[PDB]
Amino acid sequence: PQAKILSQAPTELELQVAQAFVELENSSPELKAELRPLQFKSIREIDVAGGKKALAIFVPVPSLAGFHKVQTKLTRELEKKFQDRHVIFLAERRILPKPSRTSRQVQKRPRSRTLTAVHDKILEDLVFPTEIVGKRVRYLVGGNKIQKVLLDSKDVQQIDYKLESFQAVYNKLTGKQIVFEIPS
Amino acid sequence: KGNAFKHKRALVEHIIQAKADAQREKALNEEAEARRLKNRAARDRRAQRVAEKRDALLKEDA
Amino acid sequence: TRSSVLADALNAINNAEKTGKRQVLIRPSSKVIIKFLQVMQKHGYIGEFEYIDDHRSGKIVVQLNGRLNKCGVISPRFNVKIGDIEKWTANLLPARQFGYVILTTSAGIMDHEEARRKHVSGKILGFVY
Amino acid sequence: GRMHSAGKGISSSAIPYSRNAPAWFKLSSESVIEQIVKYARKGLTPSQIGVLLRDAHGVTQARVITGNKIMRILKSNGLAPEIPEDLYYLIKKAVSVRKHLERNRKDKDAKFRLILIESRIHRLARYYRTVAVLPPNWKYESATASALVN
Amino acid sequence: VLVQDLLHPTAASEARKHKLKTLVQGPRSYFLDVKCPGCLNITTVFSHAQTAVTCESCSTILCTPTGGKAKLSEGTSFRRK
RNA sequence: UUUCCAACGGGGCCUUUCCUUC
Ligand SMILES: [Mg+2]
Ligand SMILES: [Mg+2]
Ligand SMILES: [Mg+2]
Ligand SMILES: [Mg+2]
Ligand SMILES: [Mg+2]
Ligand SMILES: [Mg+2]
Ligand SMILES: [Mg+2]
Ligand SMILES: [Zn+2]
Repeated sequence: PQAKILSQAPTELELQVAQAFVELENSSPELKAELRPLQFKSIREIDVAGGKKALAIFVPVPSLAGFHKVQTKLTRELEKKFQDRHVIFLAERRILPKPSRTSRQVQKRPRSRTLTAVHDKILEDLVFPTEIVGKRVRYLVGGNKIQKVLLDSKDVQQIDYKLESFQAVYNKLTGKQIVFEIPS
Repeated sequence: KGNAFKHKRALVEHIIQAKADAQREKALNEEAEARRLKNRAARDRRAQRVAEKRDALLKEDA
Repeated sequence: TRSSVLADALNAINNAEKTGKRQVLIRPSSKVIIKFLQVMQKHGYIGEFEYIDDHRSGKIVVQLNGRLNKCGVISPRFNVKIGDIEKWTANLLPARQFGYVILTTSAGIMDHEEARRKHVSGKILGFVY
Repeated sequence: GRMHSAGKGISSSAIPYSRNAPAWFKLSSESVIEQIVKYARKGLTPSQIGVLLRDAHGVTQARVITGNKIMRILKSNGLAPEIPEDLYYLIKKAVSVRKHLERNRKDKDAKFRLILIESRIHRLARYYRTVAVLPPNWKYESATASALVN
Repeated sequence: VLVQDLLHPTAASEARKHKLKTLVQGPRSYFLDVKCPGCLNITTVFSHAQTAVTCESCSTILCTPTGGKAKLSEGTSFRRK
């Protein structure tokens, strides 16, 4: 059960965390067997406000159905068992290109495979069970763009500290800045 | 009883060609209903092996 | 029914500044509304505008200052052959010295000076001054 | 607004910004798709389904809970009626309109009203014809439509 | 008037406007869970009825329809969510 | 004339990226 859940040969952190799951695995019936069916493709490491680098886990995305059933209990043991670390769960999506003129016909394209829909599921994954209740985009008089992503209410505690990591996490993926806010 | 049948020979040739377009209508509605029904197997079979390998790469790693 | 939304914006713009307002709520916006307002805010005729997301087609709040006499929209998008840019500036713009006719070219939404340097032509969109 | 009279009146449903959730809603994709198919076997229209299910059960909307609109469900499960249900109530009305002109020919307003309704039917069909929900050559007519709806 | 914050409008004034005329529109109807102490479990109902709702088993009533929100019938309770 | 300097265009690269194909 060591490198099985890895779904790929490399590397080190992918092993450590893959080891970490199996240390959370044998707790017997409800703390395993619902955590075993899940898997992950890869892990990337990038910096955070808390000085604690971020650990971003990719998911094949049939599988975000069960991971979402766990999540909060899991990312509590992952940020504990692997600490000085911020642990988030992203889902690997396809991003098909917008065909050019000179390009020759490919199979059509769904809209959930589109670069913009994808980055709008990224922001949906980085945040979790709170919600996204609204958005805005300021175009600064410099010509810069900054996305105001507004969050919800209850349970929001869980990402409270995680705010400035998502902005960084998303800026290593995209090239666009993020900020958040809450009601009044 | 209206016109459009100039004699026996035409009336027959009409009937000749009317049963021929009622077969091309039957054969195409049997064969493309064989295309639909028999691709419903390739959906239940390919949805089975992700439900059969769903308990198989679960149980066998125990 | 709504026909050119680009014009339903630049109109709620030209009805804010005259009435003296510092901001306006325009709707639905667009890809092209954004890229108009972008060539505009770039030469300063407005400040920052903020895309709000309704779940349908959008709104914008545009914070505008004082400096904008008219920002217009050319309703049939006429085919401009790069001799005719000169004649489009000579008509609807207050002087040679400033002011901008904004068209569409294969090279994207831009002002007629960034057209004259890039050396591309296309369909006219509007103007701002 | 309102092609066929002068009323400009804005009324509609206001969709919630929430594309997931209630999250106070439990149930499942299995639960409603079975409630859907069990009503659509009872004779109910894809409008009265989301109508009954919204007030009697919890369903805000059946497209947030299940990934497909109440029509696409009835189709894939083979409950999709021959003609759209909008187009059906139209033809159903023109029948009850024309039935009333035959019994009283002295009502001209009716004769007017019948024109509006029919004007709508023929244009709706013309769309459904364009994207092929109806067979190219499908047309309305007063004789076959009385039978068609019944 | 002549300058204001449109992006950040007061919830006092925003609460009075029409449901299409809020900043991003949202519906003003709700849902609730109703009890008839004779029956031990609750049905979810929609604030605006139309169809006159009945509970799981017995045939009784819950609400009756009108133009606006459902009129609930006599002794009942409603939690909202 | 190169070096400095900014300016204005041109082209090509990497990031999930047909620019058809051996
Ligand atoms: Mg358009
Ligand atoms: Mg306007
Ligand atoms: Mg828009
Ligand atoms: Mg002003
Ligand atoms: Mg109207
Ligand atoms: Mg009209
Ligand atoms: Mg109404
Ligand atoms: Zn009851």
